[PDB]
Order: sequence, then C-alpha cells, then structure tokens
Amino acid sequence: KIFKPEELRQALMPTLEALYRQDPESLPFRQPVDPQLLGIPDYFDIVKSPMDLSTIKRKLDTGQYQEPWQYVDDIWLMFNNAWLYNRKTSRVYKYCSKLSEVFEQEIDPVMQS
Amino acid sequence: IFKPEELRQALMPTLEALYRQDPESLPFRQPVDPQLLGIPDYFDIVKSPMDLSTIKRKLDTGQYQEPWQYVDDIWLMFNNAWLYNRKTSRVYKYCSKLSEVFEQEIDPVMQS
Amino acid sequence: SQIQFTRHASDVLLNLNRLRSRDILTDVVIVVSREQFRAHKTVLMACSGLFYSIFTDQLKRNLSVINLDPEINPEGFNILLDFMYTSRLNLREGNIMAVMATAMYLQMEHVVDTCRKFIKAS
Amino acid sequence: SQIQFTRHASDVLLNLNRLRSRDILTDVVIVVSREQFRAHKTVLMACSGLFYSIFTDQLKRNLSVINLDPEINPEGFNILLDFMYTSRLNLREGNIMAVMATAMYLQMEHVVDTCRKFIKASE
Repeated sequence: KIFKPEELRQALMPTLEALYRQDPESLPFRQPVDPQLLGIPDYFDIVKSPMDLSTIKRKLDTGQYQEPWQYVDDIWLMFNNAWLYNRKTSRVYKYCSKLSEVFEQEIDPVMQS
Repeated sequence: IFKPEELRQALMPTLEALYRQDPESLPFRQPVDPQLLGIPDYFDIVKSPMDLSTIKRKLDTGQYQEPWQYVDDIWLMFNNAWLYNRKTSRVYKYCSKLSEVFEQEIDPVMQS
Repeated sequence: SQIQFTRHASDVLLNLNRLRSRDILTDVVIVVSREQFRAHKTVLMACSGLFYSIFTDQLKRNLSVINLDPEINPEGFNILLDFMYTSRLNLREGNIMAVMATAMYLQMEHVVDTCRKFIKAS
Repeated sequence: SQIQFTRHASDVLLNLNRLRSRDILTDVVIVVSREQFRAHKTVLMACSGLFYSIFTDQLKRNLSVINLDPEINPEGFNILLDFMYTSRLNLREGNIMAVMATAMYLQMEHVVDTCRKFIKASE
C-alpha cells in the first residue's frame, strides 16, 4: 500500500524505542556486534547477515523500509542472530528471549493498524 | 710490537675494574641509546660515541695495537659523558668518580 | 639479527583496548566536566604530553582521578581517548575544532598537526 | 572513514618501554628463580596467555609479585619481556631452546611458532 516514510517512522519507531528502553537487555543489541573488540572471531562465520538496533534505527530515519514487514524481518534477524550465535546458558541469549517478548507485545497491536 | 694477548692481559683488569664500580659504571656499560633514554640531541653533541662494552669488544677482538689507543677510547668515553651531561647530573658525577678509578690503576699498568 | 614482528605493536594496542572495554586494570578516571572516562594511566602517558607530565609528577602519579580544564569538550576527549587505543582518529567537520582544541591541550602534536591539515584542505 | 595513524602503535609501545626502563608505573615484579623483573601488568597480559589468565583471576589481579615456575630460565624470560616491549625477538642457537620453553609456558604462541621455524631452518 501507500506507506510513507513518516508513516512507518511514526508507527514503528515507538516499538524500536521500546526495545532500547529495556535495560540491561538491550545493551548487547544497541550497536553492531564487534567481533574483534569482543574477542569472538568466529562471529562472522556463524552470522552471515548481522543486524542490531542502531542499524535498524538508521534505516527507519533514512526511510529505507517500504513496508512494515521489512522492519519486522530485521528485528527478527537481529534476535535470531543472537539466538543462533549465543549459547542458551549465556546472558545475551537470555536477554534475547526477554527482549523478543517485549517486541512481540509492542508490534502485534501496531501491525493490525 | 704488542701482541693482542699481551695488551688484553695488561689492560683488561683496568677495564674490569671500571665495571666492578657500581652504580657508577652503569651509565657506561652499554652504548648510549638516544631513543630509549629520550635525549634525541645526543648524537648532535657526541660525534664519536664510546662505552665500556665497545672497548671490551675491541680488546677481545685485538683491535688495539698499542695501549695508548685503549687509553684514548677510555677518555673519549669519559669526555663524551662530561660534554653531554650537565655538571649537576648523576651520570656526570659518576663520570668524575669512574675517571678517578681508571687513573688509579692505569698509571701502574702503563709504566710497564 | 633480532626478528621483527610487524603486527606485535597493533596486537598489544588492540588487547589494551579490550581491557579498557572490559574495564580490566584501569587505574584512573578522567573527569571532563560532567563526563567520566576510565583509562589506563600508562596508555594515556604514552599518547599525551599532558598525561605524561601529570603522571610523571610525583605529587600526582598515584591519583585515581584527574579533573581536566572545565573548558574541555567531552566529545573531543572521547574521540581522542579512542584514538589513543586504536590508531584511528574520527575527524569530522562537525567535530574538528573541538578535537584539535582538545589535542592541543593534551599535547598530542602529530594529531594537532593532522587536524590543521584537515582544516586547510576542507 | 577515520584517519589511520600507521606509526601510532609502535610509538605507544616505545613509550611503554621507556616507562619500563625508568621504572615508571610498573605495578608488578616477576620473579624468575632468583632474578627479578619489573613490568606493567597490562603489557604482560597483552602479550601472554598466562599473564592474561593470572591477572584476569580476581584472586591474583592485585598481586604485586608473581613467582614463575622454578624450572623457568631467567635469560629466556628476559628475552621475551624485551620482545613484549619492542616487537624484536633475539633468537640465537645458544638461547633458542630456553626461549621457546619460556614462550610455551607464557602462552605466546606466534613466538613459539617462530621459535619452531628458527629451529628447523638452523643448519
């Protein structure tokens, strides 16, 4: 349909901002994963399409999403990368689970509209 | 004609006597490193560096033909230090004391 | 004679950054107005004339906290702190004047000089 | 596109060596049999798996003194300490085996690997 940049931005950005608000859970997600600084050199072998909150924010504000399903895809790619890469015992995996709950709570309403 | 081993036997105790002086020999045991020491002007002031270790090498490689050549390098070494270091500085003061010791026991050896 | 490991210096720097990132063995906090930065004193000394002077001074060497001049811009300090630990200097037209001013105060002269080149070729 | 200062890392390393040389802000002495070596813990961690493990251990991070295994050769430690602060590794036929043994214990694997290359190429 006719989804305007400002439309999507106004519709979707609260869902994004709602993730950031989650603390500490959003912290491993706010910036692209840095394999070198973090000392986990296999990361880019496991995760072939990285994604994080900050990259998604850019895409919204640069109107790079045509449709809300594209936004929702990146959010799930982001969570899925974390679940894939991190072990189920790890804190960042556990944070991924929690954060995903919050996203689902926020986006189901918005996606009806 | 002085054969290496003669000089080495005559002179090396004088050298070893300098090393034995501690701490005073410590600025002198290795070539001055301007970079590590943080004194980049050193090779502008001191055009012919010299230290205990370089002299020891020259003895052991029999590069001195006569004892006055050994004595020249010793004084070049001391004179470099007195030139480069301030009179207030520790390495200058050590130079003075080390030179005393050298004089003390080269004068005997030089008589022969 | 000795073997030259050409990547060793970078590797050390990287690892120092990692320890910073994880707050391992940081021994000072640099206060720039309201902002705060944890760092290693030796890395600071190694990259900055000012930090060299501060920490060489016996009456300051064991301080855990150093307050910069209140004139000093935090974003500018932060860019430079990151430079110190990476060899990478993020120069933008929006930051250049604050970065250079901060570098001048920190006595990071090849940085200051690079800043001037950026300005003039702008 | 940040500006890349290609001499910065070496300059930092050099300056760290200078501080070592002047005993400025060294926070540890490494005791190898009877001999003693002052160093900066962070440089040690940055160059050595073992020192990394020691100083990341909370029960040891604040130690001022670390006694190495008595088996460990001082000249070997010293060559490697100087490597840590210079990027320059002084390998000789008379020292190679003690250098490598020390590097294996310190967990300095590209060093250990270079030692193996030196051994095999020695003719």
